[PDB]
Amino acid sequence: EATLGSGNLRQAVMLPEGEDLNEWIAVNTVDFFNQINMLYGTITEFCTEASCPVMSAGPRYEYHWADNIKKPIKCSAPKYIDYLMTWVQDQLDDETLFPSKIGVPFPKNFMSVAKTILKRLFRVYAHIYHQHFDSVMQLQEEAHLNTSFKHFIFFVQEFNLIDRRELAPLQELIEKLG
Amino acid sequence: SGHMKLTLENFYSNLILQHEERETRQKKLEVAMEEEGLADEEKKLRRSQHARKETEFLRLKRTRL
Ligand SMILES: [Zn+2]
Repeated sequence: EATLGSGNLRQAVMLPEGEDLNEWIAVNTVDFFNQINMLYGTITEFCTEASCPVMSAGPRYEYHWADNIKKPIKCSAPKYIDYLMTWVQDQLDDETLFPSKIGVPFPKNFMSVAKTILKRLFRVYAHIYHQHFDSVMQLQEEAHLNTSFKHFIFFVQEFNLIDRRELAPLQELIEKLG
Repeated sequence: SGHMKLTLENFYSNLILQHEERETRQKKLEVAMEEEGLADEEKKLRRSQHARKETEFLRLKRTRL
């Protein structure tokens, strides 16, 4: 439904002429991380071990926590998201993944790292929309969530950062933006 | 949450305006280059120089956080 403005988000996600694709993906990814943990932060009271014993995205989707050949762990939504956000932040702080020093290149596998981060962030939106949209409304933050999400989706679509399959829990919503 | 709301509102307003401005800067650059009468190879060099500044800016923008 509602968005914060009448700005053209499709154009705003586009790689500027002469810009470095890796740098562009990196700056935008940090932005989305920040947004999503702000947004989740506002409903964190309503997301409990009681309300959300699994990391759900409607009845068809149940995410299990994993990073190593490690066996994925079935866990509550607050836990899953805690683990996720800590993990993402740690990547963002890693100089070998996200170099800070001017002139220093991104690693060989950078695209893979970004994609991994972004597909995980997506899961947080999915949980919020399916399970906590009541709280969102209550807080009158539907315009804020919707705009953030719309932006996110356009970005990941533009740069082929998340597979259609991965977006499936929100396909209807995404199509409406289509 | 009021911080979230203000911060996102500001972000989206800025996001659009910055995008528009960036486009206009690119155009202005092209015009200036014709006006000055830069040869093709010179224009390439100039574009690249300017692009470097923009990408350095993006890095710092992330980095300073
Ligand atoms: Zn929850």
